[PDB]
Amino acid sequence: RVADTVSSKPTNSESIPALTAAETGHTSQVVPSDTMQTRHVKNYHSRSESSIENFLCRSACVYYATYNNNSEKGYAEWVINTRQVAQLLRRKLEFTYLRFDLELTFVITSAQEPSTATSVDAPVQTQQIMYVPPGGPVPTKVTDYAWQTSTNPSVFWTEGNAPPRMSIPFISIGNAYSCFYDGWTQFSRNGVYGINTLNNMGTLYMRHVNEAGQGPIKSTVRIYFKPKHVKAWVPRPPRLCQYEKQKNVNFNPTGVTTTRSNITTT
Amino acid sequence: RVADTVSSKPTNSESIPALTAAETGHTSQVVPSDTMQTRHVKNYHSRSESSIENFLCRSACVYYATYNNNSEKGYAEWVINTRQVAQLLRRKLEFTYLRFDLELTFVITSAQEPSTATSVDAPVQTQQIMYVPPGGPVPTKVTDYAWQTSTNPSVFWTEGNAPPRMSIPFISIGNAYSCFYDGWTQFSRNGVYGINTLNNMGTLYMRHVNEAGQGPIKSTVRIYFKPKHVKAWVPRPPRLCQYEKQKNVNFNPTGVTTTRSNITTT
Amino acid sequence: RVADTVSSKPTNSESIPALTAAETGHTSQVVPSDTMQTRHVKNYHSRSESSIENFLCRSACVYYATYNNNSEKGYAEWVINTRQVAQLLRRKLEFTYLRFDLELTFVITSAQEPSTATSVDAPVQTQQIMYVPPGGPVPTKVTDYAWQTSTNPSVFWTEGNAPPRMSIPFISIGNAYSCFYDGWTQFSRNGVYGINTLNNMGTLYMRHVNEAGQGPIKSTVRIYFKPKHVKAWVPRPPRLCQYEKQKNVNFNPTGVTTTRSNITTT
Amino acid sequence: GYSDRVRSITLGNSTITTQECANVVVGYGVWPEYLKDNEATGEDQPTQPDVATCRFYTLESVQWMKNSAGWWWKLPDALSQMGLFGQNMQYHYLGRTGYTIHVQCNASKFHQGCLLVVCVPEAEMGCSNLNNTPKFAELSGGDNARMFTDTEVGTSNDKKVQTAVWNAGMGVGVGNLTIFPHQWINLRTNNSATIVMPYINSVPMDNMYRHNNLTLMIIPFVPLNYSEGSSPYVPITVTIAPMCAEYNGLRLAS
Amino acid sequence: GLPVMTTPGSTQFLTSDDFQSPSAMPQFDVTPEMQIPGRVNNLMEIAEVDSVVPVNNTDNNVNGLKAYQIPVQSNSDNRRQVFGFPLQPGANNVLNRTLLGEILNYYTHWSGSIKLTFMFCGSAMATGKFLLAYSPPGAGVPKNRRDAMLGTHVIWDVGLQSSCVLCVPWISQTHYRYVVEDEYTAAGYVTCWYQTNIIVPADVQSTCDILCFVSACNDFSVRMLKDTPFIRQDNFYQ
Amino acid sequence: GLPVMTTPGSTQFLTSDDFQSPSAMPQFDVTPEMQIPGRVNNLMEIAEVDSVVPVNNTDN
Amino acid sequence: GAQVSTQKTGAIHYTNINYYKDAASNSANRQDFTQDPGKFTEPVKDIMIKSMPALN
Amino acid sequence: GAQVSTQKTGAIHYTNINYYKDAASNSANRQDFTQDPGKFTEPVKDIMIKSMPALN
Amino acid sequence: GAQVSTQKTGAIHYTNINYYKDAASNSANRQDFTQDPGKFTEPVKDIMIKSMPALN
Ligand SMILES: CCCCCCCCCCCCCCCC(=O)O
Ligand SMILES: CCCCCCCCCCCCCCCC(=O)O
Ligand SMILES: CCCCCCCCCCCCCCCC(=O)O
Ligand SMILES: CCCCCCCCCCCCCC(=O)O
Ligand SMILES: CCCCCCCCCCCCCC(=O)O
Ligand SMILES: CCCCCCCCCCCCCC(=O)O
Repeated sequence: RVADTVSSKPTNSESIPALTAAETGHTSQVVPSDTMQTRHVKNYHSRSESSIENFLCRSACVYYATYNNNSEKGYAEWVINTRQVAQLLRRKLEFTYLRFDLELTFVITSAQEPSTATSVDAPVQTQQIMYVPPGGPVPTKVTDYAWQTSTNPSVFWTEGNAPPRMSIPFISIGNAYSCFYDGWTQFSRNGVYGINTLNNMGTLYMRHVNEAGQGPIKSTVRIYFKPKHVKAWVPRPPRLCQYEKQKNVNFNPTGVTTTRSNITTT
Repeated sequence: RVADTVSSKPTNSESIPALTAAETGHTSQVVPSDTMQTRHVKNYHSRSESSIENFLCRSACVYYATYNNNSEKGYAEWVINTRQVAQLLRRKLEFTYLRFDLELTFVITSAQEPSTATSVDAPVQTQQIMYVPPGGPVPTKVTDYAWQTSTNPSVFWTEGNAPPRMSIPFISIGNAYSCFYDGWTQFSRNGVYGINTLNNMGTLYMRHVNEAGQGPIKSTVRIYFKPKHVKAWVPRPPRLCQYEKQKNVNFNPTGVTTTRSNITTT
Repeated sequence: RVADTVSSKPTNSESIPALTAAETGHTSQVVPSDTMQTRHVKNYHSRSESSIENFLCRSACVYYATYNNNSEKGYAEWVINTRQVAQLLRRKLEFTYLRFDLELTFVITSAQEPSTATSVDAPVQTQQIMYVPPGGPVPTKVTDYAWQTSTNPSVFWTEGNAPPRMSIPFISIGNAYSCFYDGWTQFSRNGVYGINTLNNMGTLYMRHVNEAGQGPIKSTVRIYFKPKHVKAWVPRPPRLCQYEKQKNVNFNPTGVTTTRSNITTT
Repeated sequence: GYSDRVRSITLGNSTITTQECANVVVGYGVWPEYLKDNEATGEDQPTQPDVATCRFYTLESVQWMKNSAGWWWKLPDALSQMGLFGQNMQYHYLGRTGYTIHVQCNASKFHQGCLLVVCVPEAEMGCSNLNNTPKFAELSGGDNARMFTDTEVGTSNDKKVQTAVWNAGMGVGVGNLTIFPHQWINLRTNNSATIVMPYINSVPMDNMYRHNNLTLMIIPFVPLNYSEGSSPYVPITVTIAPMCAEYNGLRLAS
Repeated sequence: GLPVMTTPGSTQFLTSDDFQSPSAMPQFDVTPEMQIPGRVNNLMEIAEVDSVVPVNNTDNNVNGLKAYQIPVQSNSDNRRQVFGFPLQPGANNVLNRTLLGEILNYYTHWSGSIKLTFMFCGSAMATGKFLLAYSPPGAGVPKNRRDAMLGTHVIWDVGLQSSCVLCVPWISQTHYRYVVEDEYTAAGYVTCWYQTNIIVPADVQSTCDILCFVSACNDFSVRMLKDTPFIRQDNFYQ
Repeated sequence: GLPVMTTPGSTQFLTSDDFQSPSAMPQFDVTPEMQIPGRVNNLMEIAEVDSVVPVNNTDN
Repeated sequence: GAQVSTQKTGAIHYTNINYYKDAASNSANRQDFTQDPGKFTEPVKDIMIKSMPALN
Repeated sequence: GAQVSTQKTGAIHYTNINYYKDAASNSANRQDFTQDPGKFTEPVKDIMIKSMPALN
Repeated sequence: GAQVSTQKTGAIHYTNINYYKDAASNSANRQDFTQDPGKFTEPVKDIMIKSMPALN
């Protein structure tokens, strides 16, 4: 970093740096040394913990989906999007067009279920979390042909070690991500209007690789995104009404601020 | 380092380096070679194991809090402070204003509890120890929204490996830590008087990440601080009466020293 | 490296390198080429596997003490000394004043005990082997205040990995270790006489860190010393009578050597 | 330099001259100075007031009895009502000063005794009851001396400070109170004691009504005595001078 | 990748380890350094300061300031003793509490000198001489004055800068010593005897006391850091 | 091979860690940079803008 | 390719190497601070100095 | 940045490197010894030599 | 500090580095052989050659 201050003496001229016009849409540039007489103090602070590089690059939860081991439909799937948690959604809606990388991370967990067998001794489990881009094959059971992954990228991880992590480039169609869309998808201007018209991003599948057991185990994965190299354009005001839909902007109107019992009351 | 000695011969002058006045608050500077005749021996010792850098930088226990796995309130929390153990408290109260870093360490442990199921096979457990600074969100159960940790720093560690360790800068408001405070907190000079008026330091939360079991496990964490880069100012006399309150200096008056059965008895 | 040999021819002079006097306490220096005529052969051997550096620097057992997990007095302790095993004791008593470092090593083991509960599933155990120098605090149970180790050095190790190892400087009071002492401890020349008058060396404590189980486990530690940088002075003859006391030299007189049935019998 | 035992001090408007005194102990080795413009965070301009604030304000006196234990004062609060130092203390909000403590106690060559003049930085205290905390009217007097006792504290009044002289009330060994700067008063060969203390504190400038900087303690390790036929009244007085005062944050009074 | 094996000792926790580690809060900017007066760069800076000694500690004279002053009289038969105690910093019941006794208990060894200061606090008409002896241990507690005069001693007389400093030198076979009471590495003794009576004119109280200070010299050191046995805790202070 | 030990803290997950990592899609070519007007390089750029205040907030 | 750059001090150096082929495997560009306020505050066409009156 | 400094000998060298960005990840400054006793012992104003008498 | 020294051959080189502060963390001084027999054998004052007779 911030700037210093400068020593001021009494004045009686016609400088008047105070009175201005606000109709011109111009924020003033008056410092404290202009309106009153002050000392000279050199500031040593630094605006570092507030830049967008340091402000956004922290991991946060996005979605945790679970999948039992009981039947032939144990596997679980998820469609990619970032507007499913309230904490990380609102940390994006202070800008309009972003650009970043990512570092995924999956904190997988397990748990037992009731059974009747005499003893139980469960060896370590393995996964096997797949990624299917848009317009590709799809699995329907835990013993399908799609799980070969001849070109799809998969991650195999045995329980007990550190969690898996990896990077992702700026995979998109446009020159920057779009967090707000104003317009439809059909040229006839009918049907779908919201932001999901330009959001596919692929899918995400998970599965137990072990054959079976006697428990049987149940598991829950947890995703974690961390935007790495950010770039933001066109800021906008933050949100004031709660979120209530995943792909809309619908809200319920509320007061602008909490209330005090007077205008002059402190 | 220590200094050498010097050879002295008999003297009959009026140097008198022995007799002095102690009213002037001046410690003498008489060496053994001044008062009697001695040899010349060059000391090779070194004052190294006594400097504040080597004297303080050892880890010590601070607080161990446990949390059961039974119910929805299993998690346990702790408020930061260093005056909860007697060993490390008194090793601080020989100075007044310190300045240091830290290297945390958590030696987590587990144990079983009685149950009625036939067999038991507990996979490894994971934590998940969080840090909440002052003025922030707070969790109330082991399935809350606060556990996402979008900006809070957390540590995930699976049982069986080495314990977690990390550093901490000089996080404070003043130019040095204050171990003794003389004065109140309200400008009206009423209410709270002791040292905790300028001690918040945040909180500390811990939790089991595993879903559940049949035991169920019970655990106890143990903290360990290690001041790294110390700097001390304004020493003071050590303590003589036991500690009896966490945020006071209240004591019970005791004798200055143990007693012998005479003044001339050895 | 060893020395060569030299070619000798027949002689009839008065050199007589054979006849000498042994009263002068002088070992002769006659080589085989002096007493008879021999060839010339250059030896390529090397006296390397016999120096004190290579002869002593091997680890050996010293003391194995066990501690059950059953009660509040599970912990076990040991007083430092090297004259508790016969193999490593006699490998020291060929010299008088030594000087070396050490590399400790603890091969910890476990075992089950009879119980009545239905199932048993014991997670890994941890230790926690402490070192208390002479003149310091002491623990009396497995839940004491002394186990904080604010300045004492401790070692924490989970079962299943490689064993712990560490070094130790030449920690003593004199300029070299003393393996034989001739004289008392009291100035009145009464009481204790043997070698333990100048042997304290501290203590050594061990303990289970886990809370409890259903077995419960029993364990036995094993120490291993390895003198690293040796220096020996004043050799002496080896031992001929067995050891029978830990801090004495008491013995039972035996024959100097086994017997043959004649003086001329082969 | 002739006749070391005589000093003289002219600070502002007052002057204190002693003929029989010991040396002068100057803080931790520093002389009190103003606040540089490299370590300041206030955005206003300070106010070096005058010579009218760096003067010799003399506080109350007391009698050195034959059973008295010890007295003490709180330094930034004892000068709250004295002259233009007590007006610029409450009209403003911040400030930093250093003092020049002095002490007078004179007796004939037929009396005996001793005293420990010491100032302790950041002096805490301990309430009588363990649960509660001490009062304020039992911790600081209005420039009137507070005194220790012989009996320990009793159990009253749940807010009284514990006047246990042999522990000093802070919870330390009284014999170890020679670490902080100090000077002895031995009536055999001494008549006064001077001490110059700089500003020692974590933050650069601190309030005056909310946090007391130092604490002045007087403890006679050897009680007075005298044979019959001598004056039985020996009083004590102290003279203090604020040195290098500064202030910031002008507001209304309080 | 680079193939390499791990020796024993890995995955442990030394209480006194010196290893780097990550940082919880990155890019943190601490408050700029401030310069306050008085900085303790070592723990021998504190030992070399002087502090009184509670010599006259007895049956009752411990809950008052009377345990700090040695009482001196004016008596008929000369050679009376005034005080005495063995020399053991951090071991004896007299020096185990002073400023040098509370720092010397955090360690196990020590080697150096000691400066013992006195201060006659009687009236200005008082007079007298005193003897101060330090007898190394071959046979201790000298009964007579002539038994103590053979050892190291000094003669001090009161009045006009009364305070005198006796310097206990360092005389030991080994290099260091034990703070604990060890009969192999004993130190010696310390005594003070009446070299001449206490004479006083009339109309002056004859009982006069003396204070005994203690401090460390400049060839002092310590070693083998440990934990002091004074403080003892029973449970976490709520 | 090269023998070395692992200090504590290893095999954890810091929420604010700065470490490299592999790449799922190698040899990817992002779309070339585009230059649109208005780029927020800091969060104090937004604070220095002026916004009205809801001072007269009361019962209704 | 190793660079020895500066660190974040309150008021030294620290090495760094890259080990991969792509550019999405490096670490964040935390040590970069570039400010320009003129875009949002004062977007006017005519430049206005604070001494002269605002509107004539 | 590697420095080859000295070791603690009774009476050699040992390398060292830093691997992080901050300054709180380095090791302690154990190998530093700086003494000054004049602040606590002898804080008087006039300097006193041990030969001359204390008070005149 | 790395030294490239010799090895133990029957009849090459091998590197080595130290990584700690103290001196008790290095390895043993196995590759050191120094002999002197004169102290134990032949401690006499007058030197005796094996050719001349022992005692006159
Ligand atoms: C095993 C590796 C799998 C990698 C999966 C890549 C995930 C792609 C993330 C898409 C970007 C996040 C969404 C930004 C804008 C939006 O669509 O709302
Ligand atoms: C997972 C990382 C969490 C890091 C937690 C940081 C702990 C802060 C320690 C505060 C300093 C110790 C207290 C000193 C003075 C006092 O407040 O008594
Ligand atoms: C966890 C680290 C503990 C280190 C313990 C150090 C053991 C000291 C060994 C003492 C030397 C061996 C005894 C030699 C002579 C004797 O006393 O008989
Ligand atoms: C796979 C990397 C191994 C670790 C690096 C060892 C040092 C090799 C020299 C690297 C020099 C590269 C040029 C540079 O300094 O940027
Ligand atoms: C991440 C560090 C890898 C291990 C270091 C290998 C050596 C690389 C050269 C380092 C030279 C840095 C300059 C210096 O000597 O201080
Ligand atoms: C911590 C050591 C890392 C492994 C060593 C890599 C090589 C770095 C250069 C070392 C040169 C030191 C001087 C020497 O050769 O003795």
